[PDB]
Amino acid sequence: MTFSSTSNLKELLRKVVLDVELGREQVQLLYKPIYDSIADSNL
Amino acid sequence: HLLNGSMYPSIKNISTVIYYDGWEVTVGKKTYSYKGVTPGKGYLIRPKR
Amino acid sequence: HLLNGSMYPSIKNISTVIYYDGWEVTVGKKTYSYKGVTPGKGYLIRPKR
Amino acid sequence: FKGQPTPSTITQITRAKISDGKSVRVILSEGESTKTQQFYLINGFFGVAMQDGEKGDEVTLQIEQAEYETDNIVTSEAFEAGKLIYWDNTAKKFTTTSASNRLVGRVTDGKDSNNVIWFILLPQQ
Amino acid sequence: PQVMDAKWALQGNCVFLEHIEGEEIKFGTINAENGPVARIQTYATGFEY
Repeated sequence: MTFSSTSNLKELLRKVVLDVELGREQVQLLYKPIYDSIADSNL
Repeated sequence: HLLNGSMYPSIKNISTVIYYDGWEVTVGKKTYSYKGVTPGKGYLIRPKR
Repeated sequence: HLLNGSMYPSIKNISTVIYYDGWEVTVGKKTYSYKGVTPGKGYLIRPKR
Repeated sequence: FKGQPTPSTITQITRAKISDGKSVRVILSEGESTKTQQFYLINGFFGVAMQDGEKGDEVTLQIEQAEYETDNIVTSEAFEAGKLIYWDNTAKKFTTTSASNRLVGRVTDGKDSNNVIWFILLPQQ
Repeated sequence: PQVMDAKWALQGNCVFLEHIEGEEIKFGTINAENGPVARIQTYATGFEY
C-alpha cells in the first residue's frame, strides 16, 4: 500500500509549518540629528 | 606578514572555515563521485538561517 | 631579517634538516663517489611511513 | 585513498545482479504524465506508476508480474476469464484486439458488472 | 511530514502622497507573504551476498 495514495489527502497527513523569518524591515527616522524641529500648530 | 612594510590586518568575523574535498567510490562497473569544492574557488556562507 | 620592510616570518613545521653531501674515495685507477645532494636542490620528506 | 604513504592496487569483484528488478524508474517525456496507482506504458515499460510524475520527474513503474485489479477496459470488448490482454497506448486503455497493441497480461476474472477485471501481468516482452 | 507546509503573513502598503487641498486621497493595499516549502526524501542501499 503506497504512501503516494495518501499524498493528496493533506487532511489525513500531519501538517507542520516550515519555520522561517517573514516580515518587513522597520523604517527609522534618520534625519533627526541634522534638523532642528520647531512645532507649532499655527504655522 | 608586512608585505613591503604594509601591515595588513587579520580578517575577523569569520568564526570558522571548513574544507569539503571531493569523495568518490567505484562501486561495481559504475563510478559514483560526490563533487568537492573546486580548487581555488570558495564559498562565504551565513550560518543556519 | 626585515628586507625593505618585508618582515618575512620563519617557516615552521620543519622538525629537522639534513645535509647529505657526497662521499668520495679513490680506489686505484677508479674513483667511486656517492653523490650527495646536488648543490642548489632540496627534498621535503615525510618521515618513516 | 589520497596521500597514502605507499602505492597500492585494487581489484574489482564483479557481480552482475544489482537490484531485485521488481520496479523500474523511467523519465517522463512531454506528452506523458502519471497518477498514483495506475498503469502506464513509458519507455517501453508497462506497469503500475506508483507515484505522480506530471512531466520531467522520474516515476516508479512496478512490474512484479502479479495479479492486478485495473478496470479501465474498452467495455465494448467482452473480457472473458483467461483471455490475453493487450494495452492500446493510443487510447491508453486495455483491449483484446492486439493488432499493433502491446501484450501486457492474461485475464483471470472476466468483465464483471463494474468493468473490473483481475489479470496477471506478463513480463516486459 | 513528507513535505513541510509554508508559513504565511500579511502586510499593508501606503505611500502618503502629497495632498492638494482638493485632492481625493488614494487608498492603500494589503498583500500576503508565504514562506518556502521543504520536503524530505529517502535514500537506501544494500548488498546481496
